Amino acid sequence: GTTPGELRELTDDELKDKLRESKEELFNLRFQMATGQLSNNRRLRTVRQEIARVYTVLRERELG
RNA sequence: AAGUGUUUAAGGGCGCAUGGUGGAUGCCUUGGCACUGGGAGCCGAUGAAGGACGUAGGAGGCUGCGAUAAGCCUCGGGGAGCU
Ligand SMILES: [Mg+2]
Ligand SMILES: [Mg+2]
Repeated sequence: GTTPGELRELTDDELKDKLRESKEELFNLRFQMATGQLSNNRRLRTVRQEIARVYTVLRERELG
């Protein structure tokens, strides 16, 4: 999705906004998929990327 | 008139040529056995060994993986092929 350095240089408020929005997008796209009106898959994996990145960066900033 | 006599195979046996079933024989090795020289001699409450269940675009199974589910990041090695 974005560069890990992109959201490293991006702020905590923007990153929480992004985590909100991207959880929403995971939700929405994953279950449009589950509705089975689609053809591809990698969207779930990309949102996996973004969730893991946000979670890791939040731990990092919260720990030090 | 007389006495003399092969002349057939329902089947069978023997050989010969053909085949049929059964898979030994010969040839092969990703498999095993036994060693040598090295490495490592533990794994676990930061939740182990081993399992249930799930995980794919596709129904099951094996392999990996774990609702973040044939996987995710960051760093380094390779490439025009991969899912
Ligand atoms: Mg399995
Ligand atoms: Mg490298």
